[PDB]
Amino acid sequence: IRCFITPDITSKDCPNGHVCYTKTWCDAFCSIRGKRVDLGCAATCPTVKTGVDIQCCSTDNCNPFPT
Amino acid sequence: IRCFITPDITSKDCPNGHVCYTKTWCDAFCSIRGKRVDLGCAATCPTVKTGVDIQCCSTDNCNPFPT
Repeated sequence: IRCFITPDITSKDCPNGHVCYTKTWCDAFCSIRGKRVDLGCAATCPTVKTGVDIQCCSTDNCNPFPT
Repeated sequence: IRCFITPDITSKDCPNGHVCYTKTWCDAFCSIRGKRVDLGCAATCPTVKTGVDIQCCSTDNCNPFPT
């Protein structure tokens, strides 16, 4: 069977990477639910789409899900 | 560098699977944000932890993120 999967958030080695990042943006219900979150890794801090904020950092696992 | 990753929700072939599932449960702010969602695949509809509801279905991609 083929299904949609929501894989668990986990920590991964990005051998070519030098920063971790946290992208945040507002969806339809941002007022009550808060900003959406995307966590990743990259060689350099990536440029983002319109309406997206990004925070980059340079220690392992420096991008936990925001509290 | 090692970082936390939120992988994109996508559709995947589970060759040994016969159902797709949608697990839902309430976190701290379930009143305003709605239930949390976990999407996956399994051979049979899995038994779930306390406070978790599960919906299983048997067509490909029958488990989209709830609207």
